[PDB]
Amino acid sequence: MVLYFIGLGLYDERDITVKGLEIAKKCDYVFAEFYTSLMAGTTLGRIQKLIGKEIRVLSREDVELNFENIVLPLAKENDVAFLTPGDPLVATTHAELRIRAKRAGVESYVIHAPSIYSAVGITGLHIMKFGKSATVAYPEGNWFPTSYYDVIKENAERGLHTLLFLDIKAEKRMYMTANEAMELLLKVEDMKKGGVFTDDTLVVVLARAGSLNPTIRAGYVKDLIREDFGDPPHILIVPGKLHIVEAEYLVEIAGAPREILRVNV
Amino acid sequence: MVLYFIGLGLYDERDITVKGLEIAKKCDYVFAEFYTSLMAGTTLGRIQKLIGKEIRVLSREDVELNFENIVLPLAKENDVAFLTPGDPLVATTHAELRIRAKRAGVESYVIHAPSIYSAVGITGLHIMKFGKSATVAYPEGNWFPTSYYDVIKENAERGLHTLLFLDIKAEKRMYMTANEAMELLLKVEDMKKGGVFTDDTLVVVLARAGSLNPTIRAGYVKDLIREDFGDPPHILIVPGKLHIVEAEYLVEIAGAPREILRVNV
Ligand SMILES: Nc1ncnc2c1ncn2[C@@H]1O[C@H](CSCC[C@H](N)C(=O)O)[C@@H](O)[C@H]1O
Ligand SMILES: Nc1ncnc2c1ncn2[C@@H]1O[C@H](CSCC[C@H](N)C(=O)O)[C@@H](O)[C@H]1O
Repeated sequence: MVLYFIGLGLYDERDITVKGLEIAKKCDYVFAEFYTSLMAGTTLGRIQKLIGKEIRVLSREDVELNFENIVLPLAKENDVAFLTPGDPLVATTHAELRIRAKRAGVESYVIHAPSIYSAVGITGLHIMKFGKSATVAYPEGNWFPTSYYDVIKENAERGLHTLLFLDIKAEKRMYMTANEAMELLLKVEDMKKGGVFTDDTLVVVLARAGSLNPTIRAGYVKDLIREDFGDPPHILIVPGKLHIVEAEYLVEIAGAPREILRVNV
Repeated sequence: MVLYFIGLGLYDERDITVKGLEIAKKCDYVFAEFYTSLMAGTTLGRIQKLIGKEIRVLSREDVELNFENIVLPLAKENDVAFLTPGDPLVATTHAELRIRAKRAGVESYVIHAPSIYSAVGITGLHIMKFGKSATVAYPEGNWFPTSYYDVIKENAERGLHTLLFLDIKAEKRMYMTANEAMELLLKVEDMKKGGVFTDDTLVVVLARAGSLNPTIRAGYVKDLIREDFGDPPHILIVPGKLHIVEAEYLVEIAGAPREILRVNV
C-alpha cells in the first residue's frame, strides 16, 4: 500500500542516506532506474548487496510509459522502493509519478539524498547566487540546441552563476565531458557572437561529486578547454561576478589562477 | 590527520549518508554546530548514539572566530569530523573554513547530505526554473531588511521561481515561519509597491522536509498567511511562470486551487 521514492546519492553505493537504506531493506519489492543519471562510483551488483534485496531495473519506457503497470500494482499490496540516482524529484520528471500513485490509491513518500544541484556548493560558489539552470545537449542531425547559451547570458547579466548539466546517454553509458561542453559553447558563441562564452570566460568544472576525491577545477576556457578532468559525470559552471571570498576558494582549493582575484571579482 | 565536513540531513539522524556515518564512526573527535538550520526530528543524544561518539557542539562565534583554534589543531594529530544540519556548504559560509584548514596544513574532505536547496523538488516545481535565491531576515529593532523583495521581483520578471530561506536565531530558538515571512513581505509591498507580493500572489510552502510527511502547501497569500503549517523549519517559495505540469502537481499534491491549472500563455 506504500511506495517509497528513495534517492541513491551522487557517486557510489554509500551515498544513500541511512533512512533510505533501512526503508529499502524493509520493502517487499525494490525497483530502480538508471537512465536519468548514472552512479559512476559503483555498480548495480554492489548496490544490490548493500541493500540486501534484489533490484529490478526499469527502463525509461517502463517508467514513463508503464509505471502504473509494473510498479504501482505491487505497491498496492506491499511496500515498494523506487531507487533513483541523486535526489528523487530532481532534474527528473519523476514528480508526476506521485500523481499516478495517488490515482491508484497508493501512498507515496520521498526519501531525499544529495543532489548535484546542491553539491555544487563544494565549488565555493554561493548557492544563493545560482540563477536559472540548463542542460547542454548534444547536437543531433539537423537539431542544434543553443538555449543554454542564453541562460548563461541572462544569469551573468544579473551577476548570477549558471549551472550546466552535461548530456548523458544512459543507455550507451556515454557521458558528455566538460571539454565537449566548452567546445559547443565556443561554437554557439561563434554563431550568436554575444560575447557570453569565450577563451577568456572563467569556468568551473566539478567532476565526480560525492567521491572523497572529486575534481574541482576553475580556470579560463582557453586553459581548461583541453585539460583532463578525469572520468564522468561532469558538471560545468559559468560563474558570474565573483565574491572575493568565492574567488579565494577557487584559487586556494580549485587551483584557479590568481588573475581571477582581480579580473573576475 | 584530516578534517571531514559531514552533512547530517534535513530532519532526523537517519538523514546522514551511510558514507557519512561510517566515517563519523571512525573519527577521533567530532565537532558540530546547530545554528545554520534546524533538524526538527532528532536530538544531539540520538545523533551521538548513532555516531557512537561524543559530539561537542560549537557556536557561531566558536566556528567563525576560533575554528582554527578549537578544531584544526586536533586535525593535525587525529581525524576530526565537523557535522552540520543538511548539506554543510549550502546557505552557509563554512566553505571558507576549508581555506583555513588548508593554510593550517590540514587536508579536508566533504561528505554531502540531503539539502533543502534540492529538496524543494518535492514541491513539483522544476529545479532548473529557480533563479536567484534569498533569505528573509528578521527585522532587528529599527532595522528592516528588504533585499529579498527585489530578488523575487528580478526572478518573476524572468518567469523563474524564488526560494526564500527563512531566518533563524538558534541561540534564542527563533524559527521564522512561512506565515511570518509572508506577513513581512506584504509590509515590504507597501514600502516599495511594485506588485511583487500581494494577497493574490501564489506561494508554495514546504515544512519539515526530510520527514516522511512534510507539509507541502500551495495557494494564495491571503488563504495561506493564516494557515498552520506545523513546526519549523519552514521554507517559502514564490513561483514564477508555472508549467501546466507544475500546476498539476501543486493541485494534486500541494492542494492548490484548481484554477491555477488554466495557465495564461
Ligand atoms: N556526481 C556528479 N558529479 C558531477 N556531475 C553530476 C554528478 N551526478 C550527476 N551529475 C550531473 O547531473 C546530470 C543528471 S540530471 C539528474 C540529476 C539528479 N537527479 C541529481 O539529483 O543529482 C548528469 O548528466 C550530470 O550532468
Ligand atoms: N528540513 C527543512 N525543511 C524545511 N525548511 C528547511 C529545512 N532545512 C532548512 N530549511 C530552510 O533553510 C533554512 C536554513 S539554511 C541551511 C540549509 C542547509 N545547509 C541545507 O543544506 O539544507 C531554514 O531556516 C529554513 O528556512
